[PDB]
Amino acid sequence: ACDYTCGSNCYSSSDVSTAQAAGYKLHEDGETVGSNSYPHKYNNYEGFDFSVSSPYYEWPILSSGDVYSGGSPGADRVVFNENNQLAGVITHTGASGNNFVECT
Ligand code: VO4
Ligand SMILES: [Ca+2]
Repeated sequence: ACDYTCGSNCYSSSDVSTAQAAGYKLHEDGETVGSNSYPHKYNNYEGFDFSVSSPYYEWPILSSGDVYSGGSPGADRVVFNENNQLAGVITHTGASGNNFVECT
């Protein structure tokens, strides 16, 4: 079973934990990877009920389970805050333009 499912992608809590740890360390190092510079700030304009406070940052989580290192970031993302607290898992899948929907 999947702890989070984004579209057709299934993630376990260990997949989320692994991806967040890598995104958080680049954020502490003031480093980014990929053409779209991840991790980068996330603005909650869609109003997702996250129980952890802002600011928020997004980093790609890959269906392969590999940690993102550059190349195509896919559609899904882990969102974490300044305190390295997980806020949610969201995706561009099934959302228009560059809007997001939450993974379930
Ligand atoms: O870098 V994205 O916000 O377009 O997921
Ligand atoms: Ca996995």
